[PDB]
Amino acid sequence: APQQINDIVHRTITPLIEQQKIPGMAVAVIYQGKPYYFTWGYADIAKKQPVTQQTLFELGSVSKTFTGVLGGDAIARGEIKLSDPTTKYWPELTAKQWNGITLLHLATYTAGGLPLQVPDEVKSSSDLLRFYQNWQPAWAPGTQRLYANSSIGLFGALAVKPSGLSFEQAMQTRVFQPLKLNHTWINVPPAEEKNYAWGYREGKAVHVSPGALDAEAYGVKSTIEDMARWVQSNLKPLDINEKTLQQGIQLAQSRYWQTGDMYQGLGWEMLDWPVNPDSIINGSDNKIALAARPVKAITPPTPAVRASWVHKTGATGGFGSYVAFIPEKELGIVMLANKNYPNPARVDAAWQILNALQ
Ligand SMILES: O=C(O)[C@@H]1CCCC[C@@H]1c1n[nH]c(=S)[nH]1
Ligand SMILES: O=C(O)[C@@H]1CCCC[C@@H]1c1n[nH]c(=S)[nH]1
Repeated sequence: APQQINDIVHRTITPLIEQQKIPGMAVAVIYQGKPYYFTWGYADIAKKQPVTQQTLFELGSVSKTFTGVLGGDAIARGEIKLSDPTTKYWPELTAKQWNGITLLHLATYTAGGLPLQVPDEVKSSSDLLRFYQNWQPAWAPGTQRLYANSSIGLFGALAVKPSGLSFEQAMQTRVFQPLKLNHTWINVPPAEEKNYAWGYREGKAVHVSPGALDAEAYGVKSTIEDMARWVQSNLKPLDINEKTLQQGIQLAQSRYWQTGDMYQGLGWEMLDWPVNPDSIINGSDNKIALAARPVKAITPPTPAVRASWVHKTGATGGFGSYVAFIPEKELGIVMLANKNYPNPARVDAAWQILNALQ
């Protein structure tokens, strides 16, 4: 890499790893559309396995960007519409609170207070139907945003229904394969387990637990190389040869709602560039990011604005990730770690790096 990228990356990440006691880390910078990789520390402490460009990390909620793009692709295919009622795709959802709740609402966390977490007790499709039927909204549809795995998780599950494919098969065939993300998995195969990093929580080695709607909301594992490729595809969707996927990426970066200075897309969240770093850094803290906030509808939604800071934080019990890019500048970053450390520390590191290279 050029010495400039090398120096800002190392001057930013070394202190971060030290301060946050991160066991292992991988970073990709996309600069003028080209990837540069960096690795530190351990994928497995006990077995002394280093982090490499082939190490798989749990993306956690960064998975929602894939779910948003898969959904966008389904729209482009004419299989679903964001304006469709939820009940169109799940007829057994007959409780009257679901009247007026559309796939847009589910995708953008504005259904009216669907919970952050699907309860642990909810396993089967039966359990799930019962859970959503009994769910009582706090607000009317399209009035407040409350970030929720049970919202976009349901979107993902319903969005692939017309295709006839499982969510995994839909994602593999329609997103991972076309984009050559050949080391990106919802379920890590035995052949790839050698590369699967351990997560670390209070010093214990942990992997993500199975849960309802896990694949759709937080279930993707990937390498720094594939994630750089994911950023490149979202930076430059017009280079993608599959028409519906190209279109779906653009729909995921459309601005559907505004709260404060952030805009909600499908998975992705966006701010106008130039951004105020205090807004993204402080905004990434869960005191704001998980808070219930009123939303203003963008009527109709704004197509993907090139002059945007487009990003997503993501965590599991043992992992902490961040992706951010600025289409206007052919510039982006992926930060993958096997500890869940505070979001603002991630966004601060990212902004220092990208601001320096912009
Ligand atoms: O990925 C995130 O950051 C989410 C936000 C908080 C609750 C649900 C998710 C979560 N992932 N890992 C843990 S712990 N929680
Ligand atoms: O347990 C949590 O805090 C989270 C539950 C929702 C997102 C995924 C996280 C997770 N599950 N198992 C491991 S490790 N992390």
